[PDB]
Amino acid sequence: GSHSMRYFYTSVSRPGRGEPRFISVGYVDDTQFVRFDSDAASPREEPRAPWIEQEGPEYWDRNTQICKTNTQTDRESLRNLRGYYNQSEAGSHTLQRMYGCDVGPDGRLLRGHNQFAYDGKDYIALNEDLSSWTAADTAAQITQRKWEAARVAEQLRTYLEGTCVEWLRRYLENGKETLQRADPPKTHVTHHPISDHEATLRCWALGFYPAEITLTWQRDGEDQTQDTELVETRPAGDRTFQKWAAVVVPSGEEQRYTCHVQHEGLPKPLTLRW
Amino acid sequence: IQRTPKIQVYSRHPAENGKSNFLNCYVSGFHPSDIEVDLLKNGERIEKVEHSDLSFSKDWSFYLLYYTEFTPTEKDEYACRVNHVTLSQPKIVKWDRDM
Amino acid sequence: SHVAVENAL
Repeated sequence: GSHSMRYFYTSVSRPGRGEPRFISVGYVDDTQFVRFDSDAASPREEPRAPWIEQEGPEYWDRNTQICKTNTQTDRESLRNLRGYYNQSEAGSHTLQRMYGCDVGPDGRLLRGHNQFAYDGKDYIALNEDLSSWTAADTAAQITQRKWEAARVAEQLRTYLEGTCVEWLRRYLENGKETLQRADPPKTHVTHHPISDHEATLRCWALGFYPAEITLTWQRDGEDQTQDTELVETRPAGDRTFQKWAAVVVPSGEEQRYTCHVQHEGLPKPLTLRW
Repeated sequence: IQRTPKIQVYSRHPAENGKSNFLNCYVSGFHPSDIEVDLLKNGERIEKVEHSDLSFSKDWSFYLLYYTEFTPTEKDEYACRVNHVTLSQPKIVKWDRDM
Repeated sequence: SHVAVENAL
């Protein structure tokens, strides 16, 4: 019901210090499962989740070879891009790619993705129809014409609709014990006196998966979107996530405040109070 | 076209003095990817600090988790020291068990 | 698994 697989490629040039470094990581939903680093002594795609370890030698060989080829191709791309933008050889530049599939509850492709960024900016992206491109500038229009000639869109559509979804569903089955078992947040509210006028109420959500979550404070039933401090969702380091929301209240009015937590692992939305 | 890193320092589990744990420094929203991150105990650099594999968000900004195993106490001060091209000087973020 | 298609920009 709305699962995804994503690969994230990053190449960074280092003029005068050898060839660009290529890094790849792969995710199923919010779980990283593979990595690759071209700087490694004998670069191999490596497992990063328990459920992928079972794949055989041929799986690792094939993906390692693709990663090694991509390393070289990215070096070609960086050189080409440098030329498109009339840039010198002295600067470090970055090429990023993300691609993958979202699968629906019926097991079919819901949406395919394939996009690139140069130096942190949108460069070119495969449209939702998986048959046309969106080029960000005149440089990216050169790339588009090369990729139209090479019928890249057609090849990517094939992967996204077939291979990509097939592997995602395989991973989902093999790792279903962890991937298809949402872990609801452990929640609690803390109270921190600032002075005699007021104090901070902080609502915690810990050890949840997946990352998607909603934390809000309410006074008498009205949201405090304007006076709520809401930190970015962060990794716990064990494959679960954390988040908190805080609000400043006048001493004696803590009563009027309730914290509301929504997460797919929860049977029902929680409302906490101090 | 460069983006300065957001920084969060925190523990994997709620802090219990004398209870063993993990200190986290989460850097995100930065570009380019070159970044240096150190975890500090009472001002001194901690060796044996591991980090996640480089990845990025929807807006292309990078994120990384630096972490190490540690045992908190009432007096020991912890912090994260981050250096990036967008920083004229290293930025230090102190650990606050309530955040 | 990674896409086996390869095209320089």
